[PDB]
Amino acid sequence: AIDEIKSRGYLLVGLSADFPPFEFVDENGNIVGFDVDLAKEIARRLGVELKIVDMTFDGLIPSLLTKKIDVIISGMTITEERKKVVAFSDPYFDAGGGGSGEQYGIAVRKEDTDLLEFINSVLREL
Ligand SMILES: NC(=[NH2+])NCCC[C@H](N)C(=O)O
Repeated sequence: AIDEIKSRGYLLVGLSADFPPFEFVDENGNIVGFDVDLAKEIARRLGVELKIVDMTFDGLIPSLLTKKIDVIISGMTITEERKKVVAFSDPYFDAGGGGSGEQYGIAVRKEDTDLLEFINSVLREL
């Protein structure tokens, strides 16, 4: 990291802009959606600018591991398989209601505990 992000002055958020209404490319060519608005809010509250890094969906977790992005906010279902490799925020979208079915989370490298705690605070505030 959080201190490193604040020092850099920007948050790099990975997603795959092919999943409306969460992320998509609009009639103007800009990446927009629910997850973009959320990325912006987290950046705003960290005091930093946002850079969205668009990539193919399968590329996200490898990008997060190699530190090309700080977080994934890309309609990503919290799963036990993915918890082997990354940490998730608390869910921010409940596809099925009453916490059933797919719950979307923000993926963070397991080492970045500070950043995950902060993201969880933002989510509760929202
Ligand atoms: N931006 C995207 N293409 N997201 C696809 C998400 C599909 C499903 N929720 C998953 O986590 O695999």
